[PDB]
Amino acid sequence: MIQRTPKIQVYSRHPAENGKSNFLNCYVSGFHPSDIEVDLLKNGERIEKVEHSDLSFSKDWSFYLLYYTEFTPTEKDEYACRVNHVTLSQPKIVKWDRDM
Amino acid sequence: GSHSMRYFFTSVSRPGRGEPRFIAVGYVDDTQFVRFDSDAASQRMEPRAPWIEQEGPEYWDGETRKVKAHSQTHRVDLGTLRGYYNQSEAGSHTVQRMYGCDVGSDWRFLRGYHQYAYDGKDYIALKEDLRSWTAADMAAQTTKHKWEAAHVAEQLRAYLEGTCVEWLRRYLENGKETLQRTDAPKTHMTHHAVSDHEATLRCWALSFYPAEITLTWQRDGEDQTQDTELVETRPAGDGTFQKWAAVVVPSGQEQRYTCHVQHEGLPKPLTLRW
Amino acid sequence: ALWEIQQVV
Repeated sequence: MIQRTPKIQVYSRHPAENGKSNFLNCYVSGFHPSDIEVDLLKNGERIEKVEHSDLSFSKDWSFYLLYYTEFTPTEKDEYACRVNHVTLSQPKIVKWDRDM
Repeated sequence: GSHSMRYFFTSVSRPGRGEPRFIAVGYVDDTQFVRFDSDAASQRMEPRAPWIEQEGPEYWDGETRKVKAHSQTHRVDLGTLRGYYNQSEAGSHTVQRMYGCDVGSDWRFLRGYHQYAYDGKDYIALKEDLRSWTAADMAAQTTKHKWEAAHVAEQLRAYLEGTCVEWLRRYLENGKETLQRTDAPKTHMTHHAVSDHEATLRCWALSFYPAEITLTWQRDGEDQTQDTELVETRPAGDGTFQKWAAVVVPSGQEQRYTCHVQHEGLPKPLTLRW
Repeated sequence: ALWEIQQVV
């Protein structure tokens, strides 16, 4: 039974502006099977009001999901994406890099 | 330009945890317009674009009946398939189905598709001519035999060449403001010294629709295929897409490099320099 | 609109 590993991008909907309401995105794709755990972290703390898109897939059958939460960025605050999947020995964390 | 209507179905058996999980989603191009979740409370086909909401009760009853029938079909398939592969009752397995049509710029039939996968693997697929099947396994050939016997190809071809194209055109008209739009990409560059003798040039494309885009880096006009880092095109969450391409360049050589952005919303391809 | 599905695998 095939297992494909998630790719993880973590990014803002619009260019980051401290104090201006924005959306924090964790895009997970390329993975099989569809059982995946995704959390958006604020300073290591799980966020409660995190929605996701309806499960879809690509021509190669790998699945993709967008998880997203409304948020107002700051210079101080740190955001990441915690992803768990059968293909991961450890839950994988990707920090959101504003400076890209 | 060309357009597509595409339906994606995922069924996931969860032994001792209830009836299989079923998720249906429909797109027109890169825009989702409908969804069905087996676990959702509505137990209806649901809108996910404003232009579809103007469809009447007949549509939603019609699409609920049909998607409930897709769901049931996959429930049997899941049980059949594990039997075909002599698998246990206790393991969880996945059925995926994709079908739909493309129209060209003339809005006539261009392509039809119907593919089916067990546990993430090609199982049975309709061929380009929409007449014959491609069976992966010998189990698939047993399905191939069932479907040839029931003239599935013929029933499906009629849908893909006919109903599918007709409904794609209705959606393109009803959703004309959204679906017949091109959002040209907003572009910018960043520079980051990665070490003391080299830097990163990142080329950014934001707020573009459709998702289709080409981002290339040249040095003195020569493409740098193997030296380009290229992320998968990603959704913004507002109906638009983002992408970037990066090259690592020696300090002092920046001006030799150009980023090239090709997208349908652009009269000419953009050349960007640091 | 959806295909009128007929036939299990």
